[PDB]
Amino acid sequence: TQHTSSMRGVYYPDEIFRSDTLYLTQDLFLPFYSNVTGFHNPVIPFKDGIYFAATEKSNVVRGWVFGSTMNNKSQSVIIINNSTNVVIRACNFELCDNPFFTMIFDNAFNCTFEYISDAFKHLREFVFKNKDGFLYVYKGYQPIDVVRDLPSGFNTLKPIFKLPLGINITNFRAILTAAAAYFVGYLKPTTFMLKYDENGTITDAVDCSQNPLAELKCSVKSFEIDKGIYQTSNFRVVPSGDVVRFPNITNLCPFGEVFNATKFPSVYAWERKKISNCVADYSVLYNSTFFSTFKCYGVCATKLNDLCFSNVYADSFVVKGDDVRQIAPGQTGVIADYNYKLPDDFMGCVLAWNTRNIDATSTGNYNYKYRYLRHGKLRPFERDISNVPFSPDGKPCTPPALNCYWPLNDYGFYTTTGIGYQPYRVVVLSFELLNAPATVCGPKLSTDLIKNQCVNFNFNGLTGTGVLTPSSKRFQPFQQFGRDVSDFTDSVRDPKTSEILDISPCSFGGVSVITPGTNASSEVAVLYQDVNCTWRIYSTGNNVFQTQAGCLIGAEHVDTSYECDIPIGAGICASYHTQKSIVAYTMSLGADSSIAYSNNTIAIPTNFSISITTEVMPVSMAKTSVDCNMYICGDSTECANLLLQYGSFCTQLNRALS
Amino acid sequence: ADYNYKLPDDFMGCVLAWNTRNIDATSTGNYNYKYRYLRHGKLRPFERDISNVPFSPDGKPCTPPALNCYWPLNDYGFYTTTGIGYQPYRVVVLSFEL
Amino acid sequence: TQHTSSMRGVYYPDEIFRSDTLYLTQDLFL
Amino acid sequence: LPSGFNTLKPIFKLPLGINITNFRAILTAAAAYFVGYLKPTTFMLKYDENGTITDAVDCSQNPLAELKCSVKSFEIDKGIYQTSNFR
Amino acid sequence: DVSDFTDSVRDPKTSEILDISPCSFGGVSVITPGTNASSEVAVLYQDVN
Amino acid sequence: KPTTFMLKYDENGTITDAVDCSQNPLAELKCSVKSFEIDKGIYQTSNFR
Amino acid sequence: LSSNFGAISSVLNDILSRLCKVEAEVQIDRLITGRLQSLQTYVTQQLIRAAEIRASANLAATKMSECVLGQSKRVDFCGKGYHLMSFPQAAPHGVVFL
Amino acid sequence: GIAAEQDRNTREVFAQVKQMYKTPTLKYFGGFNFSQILPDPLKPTKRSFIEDLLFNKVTLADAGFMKQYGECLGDINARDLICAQKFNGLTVLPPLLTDDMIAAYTAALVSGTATAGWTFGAGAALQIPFAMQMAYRFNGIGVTQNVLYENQKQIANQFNKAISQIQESLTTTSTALGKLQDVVNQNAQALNTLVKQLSSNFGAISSVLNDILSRLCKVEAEVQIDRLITGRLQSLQTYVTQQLIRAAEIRASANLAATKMSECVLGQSKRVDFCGKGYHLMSFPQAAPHGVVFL
Amino acid sequence: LSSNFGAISSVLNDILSRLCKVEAEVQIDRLITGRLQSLQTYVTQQLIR
Ligand SMILES: C=CC1=C(C)/C(=C/c2[nH]c(/C=C3N=C(/C=C4/NC(=O)C(C)=C4C=C)C(C)=C\3CCC(=O)O)c(CCC(=O)O)c2C)NC1=O
Ligand SMILES: *[C@@H]1O[C@H](CO)[C@@H](O[C@@H]2O[C@H](CO)[C@@H](O)[C@H](O)[C@H]2NC(C)=O)[C@H](O)[C@H]1NC(C)=O
Ligand SMILES: *[C@@H]1O[C@H](CO)[C@@H](O[C@@H]2O[C@H](CO)[C@@H](O)[C@H](O)[C@H]2NC(C)=O)[C@H](O)[C@H]1NC(C)=O
Ligand SMILES: CCCCC/C=C/C/C=C\CCCCCCCC(=O)O
Ligand SMILES: *[C@@H]1O[C@H](CO)[C@@H](O)[C@H](O)[C@H]1NC(C)=O
Ligand SMILES: *[C@@H]1O[C@H](CO)[C@@H](O)[C@H](O)[C@H]1NC(C)=O
Ligand SMILES: *[C@@H]1O[C@H](CO)[C@@H](O)[C@H](O)[C@H]1NC(C)=O
Ligand SMILES: *[C@@H]1O[C@H](CO)[C@@H](O)[C@H](O)[C@H]1NC(C)=O
Ligand SMILES: *[C@@H]1O[C@H](CO)[C@@H](O)[C@H](O)[C@H]1NC(C)=O
Ligand SMILES: *[C@@H]1O[C@H](CO)[C@@H](O)[C@H](O)[C@H]1NC(C)=O
Ligand SMILES: *[C@@H]1O[C@H](CO)[C@@H](O)[C@H](O)[C@H]1NC(C)=O
Ligand SMILES: *[C@@H]1O[C@H](CO)[C@@H](O)[C@H](O)[C@H]1NC(C)=O
Ligand SMILES: *[C@@H]1O[C@H](CO)[C@@H](O)[C@H](O)[C@H]1NC(C)=O
Ligand SMILES: *[C@@H]1O[C@H](CO)[C@@H](O)[C@H](O)[C@H]1NC(C)=O
Ligand SMILES: *[C@@H]1O[C@H](CO)[C@@H](O)[C@H](O)[C@H]1NC(C)=O
Ligand SMILES: *[C@@H]1O[C@H](CO)[C@@H](O)[C@H](O)[C@H]1NC(C)=O
Ligand SMILES: *[C@@H]1O[C@H](CO)[C@@H](O)[C@H](O)[C@H]1NC(C)=O
Repeated sequence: TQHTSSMRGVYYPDEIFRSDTLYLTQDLFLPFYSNVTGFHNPVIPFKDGIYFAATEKSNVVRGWVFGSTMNNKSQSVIIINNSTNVVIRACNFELCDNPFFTMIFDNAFNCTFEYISDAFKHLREFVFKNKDGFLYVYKGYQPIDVVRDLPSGFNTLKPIFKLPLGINITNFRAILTAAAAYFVGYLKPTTFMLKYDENGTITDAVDCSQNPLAELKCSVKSFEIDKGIYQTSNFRVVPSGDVVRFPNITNLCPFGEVFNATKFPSVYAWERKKISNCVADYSVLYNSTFFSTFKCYGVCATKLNDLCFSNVYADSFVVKGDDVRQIAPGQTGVIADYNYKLPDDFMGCVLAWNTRNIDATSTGNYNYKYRYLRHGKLRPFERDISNVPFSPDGKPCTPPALNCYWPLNDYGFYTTTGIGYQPYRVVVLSFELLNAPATVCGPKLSTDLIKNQCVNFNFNGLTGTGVLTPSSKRFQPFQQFGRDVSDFTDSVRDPKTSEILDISPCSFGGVSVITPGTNASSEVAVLYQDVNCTWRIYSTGNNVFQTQAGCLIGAEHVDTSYECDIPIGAGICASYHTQKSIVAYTMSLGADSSIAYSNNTIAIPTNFSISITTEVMPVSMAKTSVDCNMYICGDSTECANLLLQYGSFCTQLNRALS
Repeated sequence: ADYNYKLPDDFMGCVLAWNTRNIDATSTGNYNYKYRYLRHGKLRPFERDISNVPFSPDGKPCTPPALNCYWPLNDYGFYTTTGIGYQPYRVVVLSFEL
Repeated sequence: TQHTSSMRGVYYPDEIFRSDTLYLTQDLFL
Repeated sequence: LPSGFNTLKPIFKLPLGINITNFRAILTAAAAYFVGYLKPTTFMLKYDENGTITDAVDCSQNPLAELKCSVKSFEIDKGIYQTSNFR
Repeated sequence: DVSDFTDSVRDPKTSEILDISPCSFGGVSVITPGTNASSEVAVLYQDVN
Repeated sequence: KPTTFMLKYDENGTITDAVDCSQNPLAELKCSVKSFEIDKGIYQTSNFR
Repeated sequence: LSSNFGAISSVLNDILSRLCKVEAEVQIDRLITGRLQSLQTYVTQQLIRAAEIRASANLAATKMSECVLGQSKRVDFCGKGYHLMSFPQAAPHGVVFL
Repeated sequence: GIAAEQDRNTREVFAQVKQMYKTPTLKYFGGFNFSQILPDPLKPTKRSFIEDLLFNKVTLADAGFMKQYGECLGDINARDLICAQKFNGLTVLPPLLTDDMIAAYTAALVSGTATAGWTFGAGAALQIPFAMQMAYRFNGIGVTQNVLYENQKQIANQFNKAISQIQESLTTTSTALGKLQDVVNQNAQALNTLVKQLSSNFGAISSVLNDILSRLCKVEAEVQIDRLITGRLQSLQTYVTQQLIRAAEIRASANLAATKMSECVLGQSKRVDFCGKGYHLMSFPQAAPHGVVFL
Repeated sequence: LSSNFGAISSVLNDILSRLCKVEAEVQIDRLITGRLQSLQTYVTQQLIR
């Protein structure tokens, strides 16, 4: 009831035609030699996309149904082939218990998509992949003749459909008429390397995760490796689990106190309030309050959740309609110069909404003022609520003088005036991130702590991968995070337990692959340089032994010593010897001999020989040259004009080559 | 952007929109346009959710009169004599490839 | 009246824990 | 004033929108108080493993500390070195 | 290509196949006896008949 | 016409000599070396032609 | 030449054909910097390899004068044993001494 | 390529004997005492006395080659450098020839010099009394054989006293092995710099990749991650270029050591100041960490 | 030092004088990167020679 799949599920990733190339790509593929489930009807889940194969001879498997909920309260799509035609239909079907082949649906309503095709043992295979509101279908056909299972082979799949459906697809179900069999496998995000022949089709492909040999093939970017020893990627441990930690905060933030306040101050006398110990759940504002302006500097609005803030201040005031564009970094005007100033390196969010009913009355509302005369501009986050008469020279005066005015000017708000002369309430929120203990924090759900293996962690918005260990550092009360010499985040404080945790990565140690050449065989040995296997190895082996260099898996340890063929290290060498196999030994220094020393005897030659010996020495190499303009820019004129500004690189390069 | 219509981060296309008050708004009140304001998550790019079932914050199936059981769709109220922020706008989004 | 500071007025730059570290900064110092 | 070395810790920062250009002390009705001005300069610090900031050097008083800032260490071997500008 | 330079295109009217290649090829070398000497030069085109 | 030229300025800010880069192989050599006086030998040039 | 170096495409024609002027001059300079750095790395490797070739050629030149034009008394400088004489032969990019 | 060149360097310097010779039980060859340059059988180490003295002087940066995960996962309270190097992807590989094999090679060379003389290098091992070999070498430098034979005893005494002087001077003086130790230090220094350059933000918003990915969108994080990637790639390229330049100098020194072993240990040289100051008689090789010492 | 490396100027004062922090710390970074690369190339050539 379960089988394996090998070299199944390769399709064209693009519409680019290329030939005689080895292209490398990374996306959702079915892994090589992976588990598939066989059926000879349940509700099979989707989870990322599906590889679906059907061995049949009498055409009994026809079409599918995809949908989140199989009731009629959701939206579902059927891809069915009746006796004469292929019809795709996305609607609100009430799915019967047995979708028998016609009459699968009892009724259909409120519906969006319909496609109807032209009038219409062996194996048919499909790949269904859903992303960005598009359902991609790939199809391949193979004339096989075996019956218990899926035959091992390499077959490519071609694109036929991408359907524009906005559907939650979490479940699917096949449709049967009434022998044959159908098999289901799950796609995963992996890296593959393909090969393109002269005609332009794909003939071979290799995974980069099943084997160390596959990792080496992807690294060197070839399908043929000579005899030797090669350094591959270090030993990786995949994360299995998740920990999410957040402080003990229950109550929500005072949205009604800040936004729905009875009155707001003037812009020259703006008011600042501290926000602390609350959960920023702004989705409760989706019913009453709506904002004409909302812009965030420093962070993304989508990342306003999943994140946890340190020191939040709210500044509130009232401006008129066309002054709201002055509440920004790097602006000039009457508000930005003399009333309210934002720093250049500002992290926060500015949000403003129109209040004409509550602030503008008939016959005027002259209660809001702004300053338009001042000796110099304001510093960031400063206010000046003084009221003294202003004279341009810089001398005190009296307001009935000629060069003596009042520095404040009244806003005039009426009910019947254009939007540029209407009241607007503005709130500026300021905060910093990843700097201090956090008291106002985002809405999430916490998870219990795991202290042994590699997990994804989320500590107050700090996201990463590693292992969590108990530590013994001494944090001051104002310190939340610690960093290393390379500014890695080594230590953290738990917001619930208040213990100190130490974070280190979960990949460690170098790996080498020893091969006798892919032409000779397809067997390899693996050397783990810093483990003691007398573990932290991966999948398997038959012979495991500990050299002075490290742990060797896949080789036989002989006792006799020969000359060195493939140098492993620390006195250990290895070769391919006779059914041939890889053997490892200690290298031989030379032929053993001895000569006796005596103080009254001497050895004298009585014959000679003439010997000629060859010695090869390199003398020269190839002379090369480069056109700097043709290599960098080609034939583009605009590139050449932009390249003229990079003076004295190409001359300095041609001079060296000459 | 959360419960009704979502655009991808790597979006190639054009967004255009124009004001239609004389054809979409009446003095009595045009209540023919709705929007979802309650959902159990955020939409993915170019997805749709046309479903009117009662909503409860805990997550259990509900009966429409209850303590905390709500209808998820609100109605736009489009009167003629209202400010520019409450007037109807028609939006067309064009998606390309090159 | 007149006096001399002689290595006075050094304060913590940040709120980050640092151990076995050497660290160079520009700021308003005495 | 003693000539020793001591580090200072943060206690509080206040959100005040004020030009502070003058200040004055408040005294009850023998003891002394000393006032010095801050200037924007570069310092080089050295922390303790389990403890606090223990060492700190300027880069402008003498050419020797300029050398210490150019090499970025406290222990210097015998010889001649080229120094940067911090004066 | 291997260098991601477009070579082949299908003509959208006649549905034939066309190949684009650069219009610049070959190395050109100039041999001079000196600008202080005469102003005549010799030109060598590398690897062409 | 849109072409490539090389100029020269004196010690009084005055322009005195200039050369086009698309009339001669010698002029192409002058523009590639970026000088007015060229020593004896064989040089490899750009393609301003 | 097929790398992006942080730009939107490795094909310069696409960038120049679909983008505005100022935005194209930002995407182009990344490709220019990347290709200059690649070509600089190649030249540095060639300069390092030429030194090893020159040292080998110096040894081959001093071994021609002291072993082909004379008889050397330095141990194992020209073959194993007592050196009688030596002959040169040409080889592709090299020399072979008998 | 650099690592393969290092192994070839060691092999070309040391493996110059076609066959290995057993050290004699008698270290006293006609008044010349060879006890301090040949291995001691009862002593646990298979190096000489002088080789032990040379190995003690170079404070070798202990390269591990067995640093398990639990050893670096523990001992966090001491911020070790090799743990940080291995955590950031930097690895040091062990040499092909261990120290014992090099000591065996040098013991075979000295045993061949004490018994066969100058003939095993340029042919077969032809044994000869040591005094006749010294007479031949005096004849080589221009002095007749009777000068050796008349006053052999005080020549042997001077030889033994000079060996004693060398052994004494390698127990106190520190700077003597300055060219080897520097090499070790240089490598370590470069590799340590490759860790500290991970703290530079390269004109981005932060040096930590997690914070950049955690508080920004896709397109805004692409620019910062690209700046970090470019900076770290060029830092690694700078490291590799410096290593390639240093390896050429190491190779030139190893070539000189190989020709000195060939022309001064296996023979007698008439080149002026090629092997010592004065008229050359013979030389003895001793092993050292990443190097050789000629007497 | 006269290369702008695709910035608005090869002079630092002009960039600092007609722009603000967020925008002017982008051009200065490009100038800094180009000048460090040129100094690195010079030191590499000297080390080889
Ligand atoms: C189930 C959905 C379904 C899809 C997506 C479909 C697509 C499809 N089937 C095709 C061929 C074909 N379609 C059928 C009939 C069938 N009767 C069945 O129940 C099944 C599953 C098939 C096979 C898809 C046959 C017999 C062929 C010709 C295959 C051959 O003999 O080479 C083709 C033309 C080949 C091409 O364009 O390259 C398409 C596009 N047909 C379908 O029925
Ligand atoms: C697509 O529809 C499915 C079906 O409802 C959604 O799955 C639910 O997701 C919410 C939010 O996480 C959970 O509370 C529910 O328990 C899920 N349903 C079931 C039956 O478990 C899915 O989230 C939808 N996708 C998107 C992007 O909104
Ligand atoms: C803070 O107050 C000081 C003192 O009142 C202000 O300094 C004055 O600046 C104006 C500007 O030309 C001068 O004419 C005055 O002579 C200054 N006063 C003194 C006493 O010298 C300062 O401007 C205020 N802060 C800000 C940011 O404006
Ligand atoms: C028209 C004569 C001056 C022409 C040259 C101008 C030089 C200075 C540049 C811009 C100043 C123009 C007025 C800007 C007013 C800002 C008003 C505001 O934002 O609140
Ligand atoms: C397939 O299932 C078997 C049965 O448990 C399991 O041992 C095997 O690991 C599975 N295959 C993979 C690739 O996980
Ligand atoms: C289908 O929807 C209708 C309302 O449109 C409902 O009355 C009916 O019960 C639904 N079908 C099932 C099987 O519940
Ligand atoms: C198959 O479905 C199509 C679309 O409804 C219809 O036109 C056609 O007649 C059907 N064929 C059969 C045999 O039912
Ligand atoms: C769905 O159908 C119901 C009645 O069947 C109707 O009231 C509602 O407007 C429809 N919704 C859509 C989006 O078509
Ligand atoms: C594919 O390439 C081969 C080359 O061996 C050629 O013979 C064949 O005709 C090509 N296929 C087509 C459809 O042209
Ligand atoms: C949204 O506002 C309406 C208006 O009265 C109210 O009836 C409804 O309960 C509000 N929603 C929630 C979740 O409180
Ligand atoms: C926070 O919640 C945890 C839950 O176990 C509790 O142990 C702790 O005392 C609470 N308070 C603080 C200040 O951590
Ligand atoms: C590996 O473990 C064995 C277990 O007995 C131990 O004897 C050996 O010394 C260990 N290896 C090293 C290098 O210490
Ligand atoms: C030396 O050896 C050769 C064989 O190579 C032999 O023919 C010759 O007779 C030998 N000479 C003497 C003197 O034995
Ligand atoms: C650690 O701190 C304690 C004070 O809590 C102090 O007594 C001890 O000396 C410190 N240890 C070191 C190594 O500085
Ligand atoms: C226009 O394009 C069509 C392809 O649909 C082609 O058959 C035709 O020859 C072209 N030219 C004219 C003049 O129609
Ligand atoms: C041009 O020269 C090439 C090589 O020198 C030669 O193969 C070719 O035949 C020549 N062309 C003619 C037309 O002779
Ligand atoms: C040779 O020297 C060693 C150490 O100097 C000494 O122990 C030994 O007795 C000497 N051999 C003699 C004097 O025969």
